[PDB]
Amino acid sequence: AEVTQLSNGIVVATEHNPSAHTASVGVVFGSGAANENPYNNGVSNLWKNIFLSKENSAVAAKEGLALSSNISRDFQSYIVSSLPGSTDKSLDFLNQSFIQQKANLLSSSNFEATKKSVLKQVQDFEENDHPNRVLEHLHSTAFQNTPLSLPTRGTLESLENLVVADLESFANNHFLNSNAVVVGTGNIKHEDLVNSIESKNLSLQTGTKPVLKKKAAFLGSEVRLRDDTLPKAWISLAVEGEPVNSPNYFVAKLAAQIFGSYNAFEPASRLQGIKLLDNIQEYQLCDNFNHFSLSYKDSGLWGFSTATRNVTMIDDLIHFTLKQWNRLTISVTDTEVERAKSLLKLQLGQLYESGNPVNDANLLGAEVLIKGSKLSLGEAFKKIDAITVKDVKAWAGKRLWDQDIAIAGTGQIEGLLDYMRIRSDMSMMRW
Amino acid sequence: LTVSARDAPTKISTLAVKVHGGSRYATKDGVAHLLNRFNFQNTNTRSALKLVRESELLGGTFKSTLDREYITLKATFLKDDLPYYVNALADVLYKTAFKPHELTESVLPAARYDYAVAEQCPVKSAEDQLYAITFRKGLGNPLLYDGVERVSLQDIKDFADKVYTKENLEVSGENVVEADLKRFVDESLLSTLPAGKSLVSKSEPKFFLGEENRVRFIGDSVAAIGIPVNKASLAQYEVLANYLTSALSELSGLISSAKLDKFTDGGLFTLFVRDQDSAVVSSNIKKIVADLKKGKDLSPAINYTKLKNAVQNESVSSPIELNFDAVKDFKLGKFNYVAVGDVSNLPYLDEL
Amino acid sequence: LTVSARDAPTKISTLAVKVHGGSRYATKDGVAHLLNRFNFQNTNTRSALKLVRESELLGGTFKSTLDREYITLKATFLKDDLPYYVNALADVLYKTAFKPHELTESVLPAARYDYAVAEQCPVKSAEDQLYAITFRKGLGNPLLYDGVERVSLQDIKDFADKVYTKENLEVSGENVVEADLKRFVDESLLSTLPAGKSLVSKSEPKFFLGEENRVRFIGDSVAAIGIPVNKASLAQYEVLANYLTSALSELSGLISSAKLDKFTDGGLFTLFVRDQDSAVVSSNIKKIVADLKKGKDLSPAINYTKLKNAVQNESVSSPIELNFDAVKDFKLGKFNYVAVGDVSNLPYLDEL
Amino acid sequence: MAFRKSNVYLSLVNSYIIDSPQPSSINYWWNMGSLLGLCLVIQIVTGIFMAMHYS
Amino acid sequence: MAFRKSNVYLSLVNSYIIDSPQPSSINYWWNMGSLLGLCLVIQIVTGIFMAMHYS
Amino acid sequence: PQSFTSIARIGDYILKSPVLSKLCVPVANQFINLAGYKKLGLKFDDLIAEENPIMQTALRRLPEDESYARAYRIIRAHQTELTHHLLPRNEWIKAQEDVPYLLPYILEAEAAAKEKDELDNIEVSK
Ligand code: HEM
Ligand code: HEM
Ligand code: HEM
Ligand SMILES: COc1c(O)c(C)c(C/C=C(/C)CC/C=C(\C)CC/C=C(\C)CC/C=C(\C)CC/C=C(\C)CCC=C(C)C)c(O)c1OC
Ligand SMILES: COc1c(O)c(C)c(C/C=C(\C)CC/C=C(\C)CC/C=C(\C)CC/C=C(\C)CC/C=C(\C)CCC=C(C)C)c(O)c1OC
Repeated sequence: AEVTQLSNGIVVATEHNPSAHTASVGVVFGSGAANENPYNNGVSNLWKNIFLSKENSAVAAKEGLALSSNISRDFQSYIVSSLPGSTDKSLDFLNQSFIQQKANLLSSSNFEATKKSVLKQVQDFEENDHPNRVLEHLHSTAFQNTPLSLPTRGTLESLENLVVADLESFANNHFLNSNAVVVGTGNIKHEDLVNSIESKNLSLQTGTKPVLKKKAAFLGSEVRLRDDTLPKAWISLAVEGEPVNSPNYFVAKLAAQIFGSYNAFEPASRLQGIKLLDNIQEYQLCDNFNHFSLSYKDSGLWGFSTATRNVTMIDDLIHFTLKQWNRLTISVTDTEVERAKSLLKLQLGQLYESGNPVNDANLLGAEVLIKGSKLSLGEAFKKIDAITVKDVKAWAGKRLWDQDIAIAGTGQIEGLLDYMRIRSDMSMMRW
Repeated sequence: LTVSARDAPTKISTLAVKVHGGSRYATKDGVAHLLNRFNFQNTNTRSALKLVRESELLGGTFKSTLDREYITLKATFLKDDLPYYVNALADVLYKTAFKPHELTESVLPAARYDYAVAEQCPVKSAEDQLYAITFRKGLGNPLLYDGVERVSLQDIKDFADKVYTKENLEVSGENVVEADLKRFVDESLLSTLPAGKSLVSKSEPKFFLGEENRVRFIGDSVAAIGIPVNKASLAQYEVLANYLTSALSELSGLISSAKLDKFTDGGLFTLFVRDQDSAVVSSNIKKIVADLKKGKDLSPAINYTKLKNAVQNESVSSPIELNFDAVKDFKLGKFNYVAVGDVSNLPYLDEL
Repeated sequence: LTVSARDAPTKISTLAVKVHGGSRYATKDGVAHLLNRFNFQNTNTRSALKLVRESELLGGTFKSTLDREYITLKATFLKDDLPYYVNALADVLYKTAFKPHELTESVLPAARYDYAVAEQCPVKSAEDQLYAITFRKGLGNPLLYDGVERVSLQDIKDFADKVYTKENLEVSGENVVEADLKRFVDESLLSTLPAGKSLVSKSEPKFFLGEENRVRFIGDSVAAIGIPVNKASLAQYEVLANYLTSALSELSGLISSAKLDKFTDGGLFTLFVRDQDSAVVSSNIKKIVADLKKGKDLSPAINYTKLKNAVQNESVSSPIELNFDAVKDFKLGKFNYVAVGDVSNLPYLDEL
Repeated sequence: MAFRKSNVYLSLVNSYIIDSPQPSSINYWWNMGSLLGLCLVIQIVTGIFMAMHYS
Repeated sequence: MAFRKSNVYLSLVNSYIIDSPQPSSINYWWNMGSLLGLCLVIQIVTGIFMAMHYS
Repeated sequence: PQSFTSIARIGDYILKSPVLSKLCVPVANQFINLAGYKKLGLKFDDLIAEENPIMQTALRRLPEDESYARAYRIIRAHQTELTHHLLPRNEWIKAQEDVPYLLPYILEAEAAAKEKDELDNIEVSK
């Protein structure tokens, strides 16, 4: 279904869907937050809000277009959505407002107003959004002094020094033809999209992006943002995971599905077939947890995030969850693998097969900037079905058994023990 | 008993059963909220635990949602388990156990959590009073259950006997073969339900204009206005909501939210201004009201609102058919007003 | 600084200092409640503990009371200890410490208890709602502190300096030699207070008619009505209050309470119906308002009212003299209405 | 909870030599108490085995 | 609090001897435990005083 | 520690057999009278040991009026035994009053716990 062409440097990829009632086109760059330095951190956040500025978005509304933009560790995207048949105007808007003319957007009183608003967006994120600011400090401590440790939103201290001249430097170095993929999702044909691009000039810059000296490397460490005025405790814990282009990519994803997510206030969440639940329910140890498996270009992270009000029994929560991770190496059963297979296929079919062409454009553009193509959903189901119990035990013994960990936390975390007591739980002396 | 489906070459399927049993049909305060939190408990043939464990090994999930018009039972599953999930939903509407200890241990604690979450938001509070003062006993019924009116286990059983009838529900599906769905809907326990009557009333509801209400609250101050809308002027207020929260308007920076909730007999237009400081809330609401009284031209926003309406209608299966081709102007007349927060520093209706 | 007293052959004396610093003069919500709870704390020359211990060995007690018009400081003691309690009251109005640790340890927790025991009574909640919708700012100001508006220690200090002035207080005593009281007040710290300005205005308070409000509540249901009264009609509504509650009226068995609150420039009439069943409350209030709209003859209740007036004016040293002799009939016009409790089963204003 | 905290006998061991919260600044002079415990064990065991041959 | 409950050593005596909640219907067969503790004290005290004269 | 599901299964087979019912039920009635718990004002369902999760669930779901009455019978039995006497003959529990009031709650809690153990040890075929 995915069709990918090449044209003088830029790559065109589409995912046609006749039943859609909305087409979407845009450009996805293969550079993100991991391509900055601790002094220009936050440049890609300013470029996102300049694109969605009031004057820029007022022009788009008259033609009937809506704008979106996303910033990640590896990629950033700029999307224009419109009704089918209006795809010609969306390409025209992208050309003369972001690709070829950035002077009007980068004017004074428009850069000074956007910078004022972003400085407020990160001030309240740093003091109101606790679960998402300990997952950001987990990246900061696990990849310290490496490119994979800078926050995607930037830093408050770093954003007060950025000027308009720093935004032109980043655009000249990264917004290039060799670093870009042109995407189209929804009700739009591959032949029509490529014909429109060649009917115009539609050429980005010519240079190549700079290369990074050092790669990302995991380091076992911890950071503690203790605050005794907050009513809860938020904790994130992870080991080194898998990159995107790995043979164990789906095996690590299936492993996180065995433990899954949990909500204490949902009656149906308390009946899940997870052996961890019967340990943490007699005494209410947590309100919620989720197990993740994040992959990037260089490395990844595998672990869980928790939030609890039972501040006197945090040690019990950590001890029981890590003891269930040990069974992935020694005694994982066949019923647990079959259940996690069915729930992973449903979860994948709800992310790639949603009804939002904007979500599809980000997913499709990011997978082509890394491996030059997109793996279909039918082929991934065949790879998930092939996983066996011996595969899980081999992967867990290599990545989980007796390995270093990274910890982040905030709130009332006096009851969280030291690093060595927690690291002792990654293995059993009885085995 | 209406059955319809749309087909597609995909992996995941969706099945929904919509019942005309929302908060606007509740006989007692919050009895519809309590029936929502009993929808996937034990039945007379299968336990709640057994259903959760069995569907996990097949690749599916369940959910139930409540609003002021509908109670919706939804199932998301893999495309080949269709007959299993038809009967699971048929058993819910037919033979729910309604045990005395299920209400005490699972249903009531779940309802307390929902009420406590919505109470902490001042915008949800201001919207509830706007529905209460505009429509008094119809759409103005409380959505959630708070224990002000006593509701017993027999009350919930009685309410289910009235809304779970063959003439009061519709069945819809996405990425589902329609011929196969019709076969499975028959030869099922849905076909043996009582054939009652449709609770839908076609006449326009009674509304009230020029009302006011104030609530003291610790947190953020909120000022809101509300306007009842008839069936023939839904498109005019659909353009106005998108225009007021877009880059085409200078008031969009002072507005926190604005929407039009649509029903089969009319709608309600809502506009909210929210800030931590009550001096900004008082100043912003005065500028918005004065500007809307002079009048606005909504023709530039017609094309924008055509695309936004397409985004929302992709998920919905029975949206309201609108035109937008004849919307020209707007001038504010009469409206209702609610102030939540530090009310001693917020304006009254006569001062706006 | 007006001093007055009456003598008697009695072993116990009382001394009161009335200040025009009630909740209707408050700059912030609950700032008068916090100053009232801060009254008999440490002063700059003496501690709170020392005052209690020393006064107990002399036979005396202290008390501070707050209403919508006054803040009153009262001392009950043995007759011969008069000069001790004149200086003790003068020191409170002059050199209160206002320590930051006294607000968090003693004053704030005491105000939380007063608010907690008043939010559980539906009659007190309904009366405050009636004051709010009749008069908006001023007499309609909240009585107690609930933390909706942030009040700091500097705000309490500023409020005290505004109200504790020489021209804003009156001194009165019971069983006190008037000649001796004037000499003690003259040479105390009261005579060195700032000579500010009187906060009482000679005009009439703006009021509103035809208003309504509903509050949800778990417990007993209450329905109430409110009528603003000017200076010329004060005697007519005083007879009406006593006629409705006494045995001369058939409606007395349906009325829970009824009273007239009298100020210098007017008053407010209140009537309450309260029961645990909402149906009983609904039927009673409808019958009350239909009977009063036809009219009443308040002549048989004049002599009864004269006795009741003299009973409650026995303690008050400045009672306004009412006539009661020219009161003939009553006819209900426009009024305010408040419903508290099971509001989904209580009548609206337009149905009364 | 963990078996080391719920058991009647293990909870006395856990509360005294496992989970006991100690200050992080105590030096080697705070080690003489544990040495006195080893001295008392040494004296009791050697005395008992010697008492089997003593008159 | 009473001194018998705040003291470190008296609390153990109070919780086992003074304030221990007992069922009201336990008969005289429940008196053998306290007798067995008197037998142990009798044996130990008499044995030690005899051991001062034993070879 | 025999489950009440096992007791009921064996007991029913005796009651549905006409031959066994006429030879076993008369013995059981004399067995109960000689036990003598009715002379202390107790029903049999008050004698079941309660220090397990199954019986703590059943006692939680018992209605208030039944729960208040049970607490009075238990307190009265402790004080009667304290004095080494019996209750007056007119206060004894009758045979028609000795009904299994708690048994349906026990069986319902036992069936739920067994189905949970059979689903934790589930094995998916094909
Ligand atoms: C067999 C004899 C003794 C044993 C087994 C013993 C045991 C202990 C232990 C294990 C500690 C805690 C660890 C430490 O502080 O090093 C301690 C602390 C202490 N001991 Fe001893 N002890 C004994 C004799 C004594 C004597 C004779 C004294 C004083 C005359 C004493 C006074 C103290 C004090 C004051 C502390 C607390 C000091 C501090 O923590 O700063 N003990 N003891
Ligand atoms: C804290 C415990 C103890 C201390 C400090 C202690 C101290 C001593 C000392 C200083 C001597 C003199 C030995 C010599 O100078 O050669 C001695 C001798 C002796 N002790 Fe202990 N003792 C202790 C415990 C015990 C116990 C528990 C026993 C028997 C159960 C015991 C049995 C003996 C015997 C049999 C001797 C004979 C003399 C010898 O063997 O050297 N001791 N003890
Ligand atoms: C020197 C030896 C012993 C002493 C000092 C002792 C002491 C006690 C005491 C004081 C009690 C509580 C009061 C009572 O029930 O009488 C008790 C209860 C008990 N003892 Fe012992 N005991 C000893 C030996 C034993 C033995 C050998 C057994 C069993 C083989 C045993 C089993 C029990 C049991 C089961 C209870 C609880 C009975 C109940 O409360 O219903 N004890 N013991
Ligand atoms: C590091 O943490 C610790 C810590 O671990 C310890 C132990 C202590 C010490 C604490 C104590 C309370 C001391 C413990 C010891 C005692 C109270 C006394 C010890 C008692 C004995 C040694 C008696 C045991 C005697 C025997 C087994 C007799 C031997 C004879 C035999 C076996 C005869 C042979 C048998 C036959 C059949 C022929 C600490 O102070 C401490 O710091 C906090
Ligand atoms: C709480 O319920 C109970 C209960 O549980 C128990 C066990 C008992 C019964 C027993 C006890 C409480 C005591 C338990 C016994 C022991 C722990 C045994 C310990 C041994 C002793 C107390 C005796 C020790 C004696 C000596 C060391 C004295 C030796 C003689 C000497 C030193 C004299 C020589 C002097 C010189 C100068 C040479 C109860 O009575 C009771 O009801 C209150």
